[PDB]
Amino acid sequence: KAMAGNFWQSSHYLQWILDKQDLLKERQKDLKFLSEEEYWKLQIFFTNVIQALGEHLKLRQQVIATATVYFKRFYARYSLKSIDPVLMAPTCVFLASKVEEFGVVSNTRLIAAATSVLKTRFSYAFPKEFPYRMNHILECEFYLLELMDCCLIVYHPYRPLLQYVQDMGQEDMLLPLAWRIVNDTYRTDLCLLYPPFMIALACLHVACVVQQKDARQWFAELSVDMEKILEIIRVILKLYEQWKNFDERKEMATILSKMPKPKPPP
Amino acid sequence: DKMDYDFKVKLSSERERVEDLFEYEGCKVGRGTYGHVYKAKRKDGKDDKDYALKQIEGTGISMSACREIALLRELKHPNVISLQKVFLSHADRKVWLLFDYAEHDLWHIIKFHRASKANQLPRGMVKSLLYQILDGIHYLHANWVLHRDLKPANILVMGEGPERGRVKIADMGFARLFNSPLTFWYRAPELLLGARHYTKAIDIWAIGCIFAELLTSEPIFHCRQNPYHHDQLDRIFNVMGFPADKDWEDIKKMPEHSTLMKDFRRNTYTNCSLIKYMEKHKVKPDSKAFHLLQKLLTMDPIKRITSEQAMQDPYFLEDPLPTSDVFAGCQIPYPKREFLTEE
Ligand SMILES: Cn1cc(-c2ccc(-c3cncc(Cl)c3N3CCC4(CCNC4=O)CC3)cc2)cn1
Repeated sequence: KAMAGNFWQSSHYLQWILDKQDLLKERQKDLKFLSEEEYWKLQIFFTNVIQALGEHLKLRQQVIATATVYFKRFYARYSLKSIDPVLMAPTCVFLASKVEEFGVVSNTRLIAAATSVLKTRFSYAFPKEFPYRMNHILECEFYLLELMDCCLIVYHPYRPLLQYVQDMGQEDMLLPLAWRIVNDTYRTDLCLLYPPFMIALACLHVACVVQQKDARQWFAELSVDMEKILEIIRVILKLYEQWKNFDERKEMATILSKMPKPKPPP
Repeated sequence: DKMDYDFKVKLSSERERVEDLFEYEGCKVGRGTYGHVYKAKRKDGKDDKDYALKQIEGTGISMSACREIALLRELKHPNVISLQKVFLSHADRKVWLLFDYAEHDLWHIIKFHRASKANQLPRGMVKSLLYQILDGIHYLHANWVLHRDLKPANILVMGEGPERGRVKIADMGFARLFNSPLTFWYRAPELLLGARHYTKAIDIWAIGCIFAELLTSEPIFHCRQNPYHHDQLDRIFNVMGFPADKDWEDIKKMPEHSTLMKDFRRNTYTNCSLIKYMEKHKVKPDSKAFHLLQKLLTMDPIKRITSEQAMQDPYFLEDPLPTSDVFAGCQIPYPKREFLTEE
């Protein structure tokens, strides 16, 4: 896989590992229209949309994660009113699929996928059908590539995670649960705040705690800032309490109306 | 219509346009499948040096364009060409790429010497050229990036300036479908026998061909103008000889092995070897240069040397040593690039 060992001099590490205070400062413009809780519920919702788009198009999990990161990176910098997130979600998948050499996504297949997914799986959020034709995706693609400063290569916690569970010698017991916890972390900001391998260790720790696997010595034998890992575990544990209290299907129609909308030209 | 107006017009005002920042009209130096490349200079003269300005062929972001931008944006090494900037022109949907300008290349340099012989003067220019090529490919291979189309045209050399006589590798095969091939002078025998995937070994063979061409000033597997090609294989055997079973055991697992057996006979290439060929072009088989070349030009891909191991060869510890400036401080006789006015 291209650039696999290049993280510490990558554009991901050097430009797209943000500061938590800088992120929250830019977010205050959207917090005029939404609460903190409602912004996070909105993040969970569009993470699920990109997952549903990816599954429908039969894309690999690495391609879905890259598109999710493209989406987070965009709205980390700009407001929700700037470009419609219904338009950006499939644009992110379209661009992400083009970054990988294997497989192709056609124009017609993308538009059909986006229409079908919102109709079948997200009708609670969207009464009207998907209104965007392909020209809207292609125009949007140019805006996405510009704001990201052409940073297309994204590193994810899966490759590190595989290497750790292989090193533990318990792939059968741990890998299924740890892998799904990695998927869950894309509901949060963690991918914009910490390096991939740190999130992988956090997910594996939680997996060990959940399955009552004693792995204290193994974790101690690693030379990493353990205080940073405990910060990630608390976010993961907080995520599952938010999951419990959040009925996506009942709440999301009202939240999407509270979003600031793009103003038309005069 | 769809988008926020304030956001739209703010970006339009801030967006850097290639026409405003760079002077390039009538400075077109190349046109091909890749697109149109120009020798450009900054209008607001801060740098005051030459840049290679490339408008990609076609509209939008193709897969080939998308991966080229993706990889170049991460890759940084002195012996690989650096993507400096990317201008997206929103109206016509064209994509511009900005590079450091390289005045020369191995294609022109070798052609000049071949032209001069009828109508390599620093002693370690070939060695320096070879070492920087290997250093650059090692960097790519270490990051699991293959070139897939190495040849003298793609080996650039910097003209006068800070990076005087530095090799810059250009034009990697950025997008091949499913990493698959499914002139031929630099293409390894396994590709000619129908290999399904590009490999690190395939790039190495091409370097061996370039090294042979640098030593002799002629393409070693020169030939007339889908995977199988009889006359190209005929030429490879004319130089190398026909490979024995011991030399390449896996050859039987190639898809075009039966076609090879049908069309060719070992006996035809009985008095053929790399030794005898290089002897005819005044290169000694005792020399360290030859023994390295033989390791690069090995028929069997798994028996071919890696770029890492090639850089560790004692050829590069023999006097004269490789220099960073391949010209070694000498005056550069090769002419500058001519402009292509005709559109
Ligand atoms: C007629 N004739 C033009 C050339 C020529 C001109 C200019 C250059 C050149 C100089 N400096 C930096 C870069 Cl990046 C350059 N490139 C290399 C890569 C490429 C070509 C193949 N595909 C691409 O995108 C554009 C041009 C290289 C070769 C050779 N014969």
